[PDB]
Amino acid sequence: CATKPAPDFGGRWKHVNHFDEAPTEIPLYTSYTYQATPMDGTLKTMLERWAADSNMQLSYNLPSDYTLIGPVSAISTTSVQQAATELSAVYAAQGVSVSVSANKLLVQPVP
Amino acid sequence: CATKPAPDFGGRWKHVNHFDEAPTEIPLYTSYTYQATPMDGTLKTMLERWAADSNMQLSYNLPSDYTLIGPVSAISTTSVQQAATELSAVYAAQGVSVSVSANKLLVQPVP
Amino acid sequence: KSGRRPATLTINQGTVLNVYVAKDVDFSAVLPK
Amino acid sequence: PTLLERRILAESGPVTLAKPISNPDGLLVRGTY
Amino acid sequence: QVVQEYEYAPDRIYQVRTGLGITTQVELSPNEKILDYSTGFTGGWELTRRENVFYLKPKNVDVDTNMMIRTATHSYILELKVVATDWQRLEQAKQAGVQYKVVFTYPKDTSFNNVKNGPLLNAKILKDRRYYYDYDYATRTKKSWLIPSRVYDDGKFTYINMDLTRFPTGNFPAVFAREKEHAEDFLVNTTVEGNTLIVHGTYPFLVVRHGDNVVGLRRNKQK
Amino acid sequence: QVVQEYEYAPDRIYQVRTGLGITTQVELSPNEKILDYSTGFTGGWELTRRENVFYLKPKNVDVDTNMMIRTATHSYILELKVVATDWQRLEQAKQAGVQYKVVFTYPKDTSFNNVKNGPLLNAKILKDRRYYYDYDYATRTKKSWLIPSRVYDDGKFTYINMDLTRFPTGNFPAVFAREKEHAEDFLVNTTVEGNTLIVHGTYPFLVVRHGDNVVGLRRNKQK
Amino acid sequence: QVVQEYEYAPDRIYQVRTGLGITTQVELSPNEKILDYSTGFTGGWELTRRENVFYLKPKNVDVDTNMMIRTATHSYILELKVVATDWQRLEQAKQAGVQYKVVFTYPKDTSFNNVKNGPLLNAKILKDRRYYYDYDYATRTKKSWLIPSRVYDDGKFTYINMDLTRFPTGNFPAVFAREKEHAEDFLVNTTVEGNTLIVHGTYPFLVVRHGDNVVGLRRNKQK
Amino acid sequence: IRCILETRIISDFGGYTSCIVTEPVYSINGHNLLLPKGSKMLGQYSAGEPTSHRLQVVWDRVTTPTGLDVTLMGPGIDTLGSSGHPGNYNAHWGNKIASALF
Repeated sequence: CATKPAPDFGGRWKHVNHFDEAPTEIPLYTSYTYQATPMDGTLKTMLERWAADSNMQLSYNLPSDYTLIGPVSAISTTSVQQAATELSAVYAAQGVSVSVSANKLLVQPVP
Repeated sequence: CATKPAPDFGGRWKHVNHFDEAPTEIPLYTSYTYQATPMDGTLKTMLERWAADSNMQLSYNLPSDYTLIGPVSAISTTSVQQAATELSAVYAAQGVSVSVSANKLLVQPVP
Repeated sequence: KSGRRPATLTINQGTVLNVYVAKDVDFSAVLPK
Repeated sequence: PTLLERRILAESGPVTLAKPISNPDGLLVRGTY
Repeated sequence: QVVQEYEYAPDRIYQVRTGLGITTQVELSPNEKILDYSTGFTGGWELTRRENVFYLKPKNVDVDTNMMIRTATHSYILELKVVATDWQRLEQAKQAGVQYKVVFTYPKDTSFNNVKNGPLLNAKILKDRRYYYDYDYATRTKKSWLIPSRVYDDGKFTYINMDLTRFPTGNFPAVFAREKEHAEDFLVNTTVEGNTLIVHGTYPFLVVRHGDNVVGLRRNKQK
Repeated sequence: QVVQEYEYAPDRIYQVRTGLGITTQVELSPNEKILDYSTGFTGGWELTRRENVFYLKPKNVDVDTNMMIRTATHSYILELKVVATDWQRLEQAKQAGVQYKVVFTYPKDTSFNNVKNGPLLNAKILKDRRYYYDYDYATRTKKSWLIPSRVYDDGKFTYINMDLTRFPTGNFPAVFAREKEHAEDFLVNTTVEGNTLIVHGTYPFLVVRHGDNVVGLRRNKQK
Repeated sequence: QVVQEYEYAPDRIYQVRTGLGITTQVELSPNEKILDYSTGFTGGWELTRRENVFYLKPKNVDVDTNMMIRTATHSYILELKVVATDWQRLEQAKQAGVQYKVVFTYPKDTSFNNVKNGPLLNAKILKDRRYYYDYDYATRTKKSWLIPSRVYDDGKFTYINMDLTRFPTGNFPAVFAREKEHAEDFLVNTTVEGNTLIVHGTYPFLVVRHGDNVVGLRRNKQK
Repeated sequence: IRCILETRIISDFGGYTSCIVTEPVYSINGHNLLLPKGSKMLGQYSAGEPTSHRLQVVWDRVTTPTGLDVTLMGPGIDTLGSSGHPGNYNAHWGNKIASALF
């Protein structure tokens, strides 16, 4: 009928201040990785935040907008040219070509 | 049903004011021992507090930072040159060379 | 005499409590500008 | 009178606050054991 | 210049510059009660108080004096001056250098300063924040209007987003949180921006309720 | 010079220098109640009191006198002067040598002085302090968010550090202490700096609780 | 020009221009209580207050001053002027630039502005709104006067229309709503325009009652 | 404000409590950190006969690690929002019987 006390510990007594054996290399100077979040829904809203997060201009010259699909979630590059190449390989069935004219992004149909 | 009193002592009656037989030598002039605490996590934060606790300058010239590993916890020297030698023997697999140019520490890759 | 003793209720020393604030507190004279 | 000579003449439940803590180097605060 | 702020430091001489037909108010802290005050040359200054504010005005051209206010824990030494007395147009007292209002700012102790980049809650995706897009959902009904559209977090706030379940206008839930899968849930602080429900803090489980129908939300474990 | 501190010694003549249109306050101790006071030449000094502070101002050019304050356990002999009387600008009374405020500092007895190097609690590792990095932990769950990252002490404070269990934002415990392993725990005084929980005093065991889950902390014995 | 609105910003100098035989009222917010106020050169301004409004009028030709109002959470610095004093015709004080009324508009905080095209409820069919014409009805009696003529919605309001059941003049129901087909119904907010009953919000089921006779309304599922 | 209790409350005489805050508490819209992670909330309760199996504490001061001293009015609630903190009721029938049986 008495009062149940607080919980009590118990175990192995591992030691806290433990050095490891693998020298994990923490980078100091991290660049910007062009990638595809699930938040930005369509292709236009993803390229509006690649141009904003890199100080470039977006010239979206398509009459309609496409949503993001499965194979878009594999682009992870610190280079804008290699990310625009991997993007245009995905949206090749709809005639979408994305290229960089050295200061801005161009979204035009394929010739 | 009565009241439980205070605890009472009991034992052997050893004597308090006891001289020993080993003349333990207490040092008077203690220098600074270069060693590796568990608190400073990475290699850069350990050398920022060796330079601060010895009035030297740190020139960390690596693009990335390494965490402290197991064999780092054996350096205990009152000499900066013998501690930078034992450190560079540990981080030889990653191309890290630490030396002292007589007034400052240099962290550069190995030639 | 033993009917004059009240009952107790204890709350142990680790239990996660929770506090409902019931009036507004203005921190604007503290936060850096 | 004038303009200068006239101005001489014609004129003759609880509260909830969040303040910074005061002198913490010598404070024995409410709640030490 | 016109409304001047001073920073409170102990035993500092604060200069208050007044004009002849102009009220100047000094405003102390609302926290402490004013014990007493005394100005030299009392018959040359018409000053009244309302619980922390002193409305000062001089009475003659040379009434320069001090005034000392002593509250429960602060002590002020004001240095009263008269700088505009001959003005006809009220812009001339501005240029002479009167002070309409005086307020005191109170810093915290410098031992806590030994212990900023925009707001902490920003519903957009920032350049320099780390996000975690790995969340699940579990519910009885297959296609419900209570299933969130997108759930993620920035390490400090969990951003539940529900702006694609468009049809029922009354579809907005109450979000709880839970430490295990079938433990007892507890309360979180939430702020909302449109259709995004933002939960203050990252949790292992979130529980989303709208009456008899409930949707759980597991954060998957970092592999 | 302007605000002057005096050190209280029994039967010392303290000089208070006033000006003609300037209040000077003397501030006694807040501890003791003022019994009585009497100044010579009463009709040349307008002085009022508010429970420990006397606001002094003269009335004519030659009103030099003494004033004696007698509290319950202290006795003051003030030597009132008039040093600035002809000033037109209030900076001229500063240079003449008036005193806006007078406060008394009260030392302790010199028999206790027969019985400093920075602060006692410093979370960094200092050059000249001895640290003890030998602590264990024991808990039921293998990988918990309640396990401390680093635990050490400087002989006077135990520095529990928890800044690598990054994920749960509500992970901050209540630290107790214990004299044996499975004895009954008691209370400690704690201060915190960021994610470091600092416990006032070194103990054989520390107990870390966050509800139903608990982590013990043994200090290992000095070999 | 004659009735002037100011936007409230903290520590701004608001100019109030008065005339010699003309009341000017300033109108503060009805929400907060006025603590205190003080104008310089009090004997040149006849001003009275009624709980948030100050009726100002000067008394002589050169009474230019400030006035400071301090409420519980706002602080106003008014800059009182005299601009018309010699007028015989009251149109001459209009052209001189007096202000009959002064009112303050209070914006919300700019952190909420980071979070318009006509009215939201428009019973006509607009060019740029999406409508959903797919609704059913179920009732016991075959030809009733309680069956709606046309039911549709614009995504935000459900427009029940009953203007072809012309005969019974007392045919106007009370509309409820329901989440399942035979669940328990609840309450909605309704506004009405003629014979159109407009329900605030889109629901899966609507229930239409006039006593003992009832008509259900299913919204069919989007294929 | 979620806090975890530090002083074991026993409803006999009515005294003073202290709980350590466990989760940081932000603004109304999250732009600022108001109460940091390790603050102490300070409260007090009153003696009474515990008819209901809950205790009623009025928490009325927080002292933050960043050097603040707030004086809010917060009644203590359950972890789901019910008014009053639940406890472990104990009518002492071990001592009431043994003093009058023997």
